[PDB]
Amino acid sequence: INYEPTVWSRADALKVNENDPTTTQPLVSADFPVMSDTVFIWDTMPLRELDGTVVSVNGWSVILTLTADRHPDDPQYLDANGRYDIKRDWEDRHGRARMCYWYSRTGKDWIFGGRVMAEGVSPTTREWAGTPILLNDKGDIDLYYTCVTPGAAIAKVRGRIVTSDQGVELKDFTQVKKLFEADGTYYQTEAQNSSWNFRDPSPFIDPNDGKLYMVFEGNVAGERGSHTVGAAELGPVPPGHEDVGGARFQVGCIGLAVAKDLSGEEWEILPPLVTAVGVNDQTERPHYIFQDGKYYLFTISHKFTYAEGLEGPDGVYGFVGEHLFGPYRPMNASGLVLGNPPEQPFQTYSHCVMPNGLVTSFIDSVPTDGEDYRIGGTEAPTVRIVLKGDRSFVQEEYDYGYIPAMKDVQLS
Amino acid sequence: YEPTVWSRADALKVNENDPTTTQPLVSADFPVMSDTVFIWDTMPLRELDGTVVSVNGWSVILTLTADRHPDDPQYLDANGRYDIKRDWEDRHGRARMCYWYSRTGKDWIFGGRVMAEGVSPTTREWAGTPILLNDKGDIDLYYTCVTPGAAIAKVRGRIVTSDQGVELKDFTQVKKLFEADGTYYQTEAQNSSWNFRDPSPFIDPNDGKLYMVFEGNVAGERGSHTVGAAELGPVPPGHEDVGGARFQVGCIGLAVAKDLSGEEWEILPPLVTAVGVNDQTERPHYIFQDGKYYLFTISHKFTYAEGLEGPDGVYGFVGEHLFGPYRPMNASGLVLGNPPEQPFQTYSHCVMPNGLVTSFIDSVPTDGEDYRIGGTEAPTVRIVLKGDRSFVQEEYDYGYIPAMKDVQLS
Repeated sequence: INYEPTVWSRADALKVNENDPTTTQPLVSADFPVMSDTVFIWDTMPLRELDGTVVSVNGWSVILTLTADRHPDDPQYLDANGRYDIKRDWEDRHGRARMCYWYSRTGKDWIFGGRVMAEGVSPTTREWAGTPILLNDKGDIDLYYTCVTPGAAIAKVRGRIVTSDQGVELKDFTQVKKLFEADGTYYQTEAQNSSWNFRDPSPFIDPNDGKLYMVFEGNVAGERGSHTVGAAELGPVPPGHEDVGGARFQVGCIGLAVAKDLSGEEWEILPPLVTAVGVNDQTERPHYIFQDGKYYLFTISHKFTYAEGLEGPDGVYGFVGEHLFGPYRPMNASGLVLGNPPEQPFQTYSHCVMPNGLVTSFIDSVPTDGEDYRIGGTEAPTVRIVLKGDRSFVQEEYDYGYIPAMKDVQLS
Repeated sequence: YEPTVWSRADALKVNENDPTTTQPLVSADFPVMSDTVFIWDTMPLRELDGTVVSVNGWSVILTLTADRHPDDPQYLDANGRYDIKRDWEDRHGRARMCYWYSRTGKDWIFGGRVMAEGVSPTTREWAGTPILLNDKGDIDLYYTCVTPGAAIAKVRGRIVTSDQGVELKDFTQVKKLFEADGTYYQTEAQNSSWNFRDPSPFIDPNDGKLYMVFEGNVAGERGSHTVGAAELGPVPPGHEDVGGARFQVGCIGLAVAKDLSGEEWEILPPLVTAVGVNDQTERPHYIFQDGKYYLFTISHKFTYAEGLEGPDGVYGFVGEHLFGPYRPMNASGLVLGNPPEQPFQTYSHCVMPNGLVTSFIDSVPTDGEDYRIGGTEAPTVRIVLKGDRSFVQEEYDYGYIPAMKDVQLS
């Protein structure tokens, strides 16, 4: 299987408008509530089927979160005056990340369910994001996730959900199987770049050929600093935008893999679907909506992972087309689907666009009086978007962490 | 077929600050082509497939033209001050078609009036398209006769050339082809500011029939139109109020000819409508490229409805079928906008199939809070089209309109 990737060019990124009211996330309130005073949560992963549908089980909604403890009373984060450095505690989350689950009858007011896997089950101490798939009405679940440090592998672990009128348990996630890692020909490896990105599996059944595929975040293969920013990467920039500076250091891509069969036990990597060399280093958490005969491929990125000479917000970006292997076109012409507002540029991250149009994200940093800011580590308000052809439009907002079921599955 | 709606929600995506869709700045010291006439809307000689053509090596353009009056007491105050801005605003009622020619596609030589005074049924001769019909030099000039009423019309004539230049001759009998009907397009009785003008004929690349697009307004008594869900589109919270938007009712119209002679026309329903968005979708014209129909139209900042903001310049809609549906170029519709620091520098853009875009100079700011009037050609600029998007490229000299193909007369 061979196909050329869709290039997200610099010329495309010069169309990004951070001030478009149709593509701006609503402002998060400075007095947002926090789901936990003992843990931070961030990347949130709704339970779903391989076709994309977000599901409850026996009337319980279930989400997985990356989770790290809070350390307010810990001397290493306390200065001479006993002030707590929450910002540093929050920045330290990534090395402590573990998968936990939460549940609710209502799609909000989440009840903590605890760790998915016992400590030591994961091959790496870090357990980074992926997708929990409900496989059947017996309650079997495949959790696809990323094992990081040493190395980075996309992995899966099988377990089960059981419920009662009192709540949910996830059990028996006891054997992790690594599936694949970066190869060095299509996707950049650790030996080529110790800051390589390789993570966030999103598995699905393709609506057209019915095979099991996954997309994931990668980087375009090649030694750090070797990539070329040539015509394709620059695109048809206007006069005075020819200089790229050190843009060749930014090399994000959305990757694709295909399973040998529908069990998803053996995978083969395919070439990059969408590349952003010279544009942005991080095309994170890629995921699809299948709607109106089109593939809508969304990906999250940061203002500060852009190449020199470009400006855009943290938030959701997207590419659309009629065929799984492309070519794709940038949503809203620039690629930007939902950007943080410029007055609160880091208020939310790790958005997940669900097929009902609702978009969930977590709160990162919200400005407060005195040119300060508060840390979130909790769910943001959900907001709905509508897709129309190659364009999107932001609509109304919902409560914090609202993630309703699209379908309820009753267990056998 | 149902029209494509350009909605308010689409228009809220218009970005006046995008470097890929901004016209280059016009220099304060631009040259003027004539110190005796203003020119504005410029119409290159072309074939019915869109190709811009020279004839025996001569490029030819038509312009709307009006005299300048710098020594006329009606524009002069007691102190000798010349009200050029008023003279320029008064051009519309003095408009006549003239032609110009050049071996080089610039440094245009004045050819004079196309039609003798009195040939046109109306004194005003407003814009359209000159079509070179064959290698004998026959030409159909499609144009608009305005006041009283507004009719799309045509007049047949011919071009002859020599080593010394070009003549356009024998344009002596105008035939009116059609006017607004009142069910598809708005009429004078429904709105005395009705828009109905600017014919752009072409042979469709798919069915081989002769059609034309033109500027209209959606039919209905002034003030009666509804700005409902389709016109509003999926606006975000806080953008529900439309104020007086139902008074802005621009559309791009379509008509079809009985046969390839283009002597008898039937109107068809509007292709693209902008009720509640903008009153003026002017000079519609196509490029046929990459299996698509790119339909461009020019509009003004000051013809937008309340609650919307966009620049003077070129807008566009793209699709795969003549009858639609079409999608707005660059998501918002904007293709090339004037820069916000010189918002009225150019107008009446004509995108040619080689990507070059010609426009005229209107007003350019100068030293102080002052400005200069144009009435002369602006620098040509090239755009490139990529799917449903466009990107501005390099600029060329003032009024550069090179031929795509030369036709030797037999």
